[PDB]
Amino acid sequence: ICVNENGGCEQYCSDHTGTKRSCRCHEGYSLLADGVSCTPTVEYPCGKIPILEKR
Amino acid sequence: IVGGKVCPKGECPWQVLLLVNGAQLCGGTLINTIWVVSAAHCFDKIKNWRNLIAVLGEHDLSEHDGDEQSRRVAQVIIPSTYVPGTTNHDIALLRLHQPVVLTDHVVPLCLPERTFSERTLAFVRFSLVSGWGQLLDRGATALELMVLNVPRLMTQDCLQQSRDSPNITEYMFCAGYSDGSKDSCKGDSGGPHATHYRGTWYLTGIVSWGQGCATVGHFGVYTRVSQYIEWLQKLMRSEPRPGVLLRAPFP
Ligand SMILES: CCc1cc2ccc1CCOC(=O)Nc1ccc(S(=O)(=O)C(C)C)c(c1)CN(C)C(=O)[C@@H]2Nc1cccc(C(N)=O)c1
Ligand SMILES: [Ca+2]
Repeated sequence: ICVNENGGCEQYCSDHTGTKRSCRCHEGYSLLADGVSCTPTVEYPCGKIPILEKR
Repeated sequence: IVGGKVCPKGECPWQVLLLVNGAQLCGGTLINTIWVVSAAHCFDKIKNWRNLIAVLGEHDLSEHDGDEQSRRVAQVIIPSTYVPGTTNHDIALLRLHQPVVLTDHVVPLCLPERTFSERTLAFVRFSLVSGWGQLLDRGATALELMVLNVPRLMTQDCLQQSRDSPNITEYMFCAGYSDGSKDSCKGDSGGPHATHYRGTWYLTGIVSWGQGCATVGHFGVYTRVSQYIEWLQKLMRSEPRPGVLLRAPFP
């Protein structure tokens, strides 16, 4: 599942026993109930540009 | 950077400036508050290890605006497989003496997971390369941080599209242009090759080498960071060691 279109994940993808897929997030992010989206949990998450994010 | 533009202030917040005795040495990428990834070849000619400084929040070299944060480099970690004066395994992991403070001008770049980097990030065509390197071949270096958008090539196309030539290993990748108009240069060494994916930027490459600055028939060569994720992660979890330079087994 992960090999194709990142398994639908916004960030990290883990394949499981069967056609089971868990999306994961980098530190400073949490997974939303859609199970694919990552939302920041900190003021300065990695890979985001504050001056652009505040626009 | 040849043929780029001035990165607007705060738009490359993970860019590191490395200094030796106050002189411009290399670039780097902040990946959290205490760790910077750069190129191993940046440290080939260092003798004064205690004079290594990392500057975060830097933009314009002629002015202090208060957003700059300077830190002593407590440790430089290089793979055992890297040989000074050569191209392969061109990566360094730097531990700052004290954490940097995250602000609008100082933000880490995401060091991605290997699988995600190999199966997803490797297929994003364009990525950003940055530094205060030379603006032209045999020209002066930049006073303001420059950025360039470069396309990544499959290693087969790099070889057939190019004109005593060093090989391109599984620990490298080509990115850029063959017409001599746009390139990363030697003063950009160690800087980030950053890839955007679904609203977030990730570290995919390190400015490593080439066959002359913006040379016709030749592409930029970047360290393939995906090959070092595990090596980097294991070292970030390890206790500091006496001495500035550390050679660490690779893999
Ligand atoms: C991987 C190493 C490398 C690096 C490059 C050229 C060839 C080689 C392979 C052979 O080994 C060396 O020459 N080692 C070496 C060691 C220390 C220094 S240094 O100056 O001490 C350090 C502080 C940067 C330099 C070189 C200076 N120098 C020429 C470079 O840094 C140059 N960098 C570079 C980066 C991006 C694009 C281009 C491009 N388009 O040409 C060139
Ligand atoms: Ca400044």
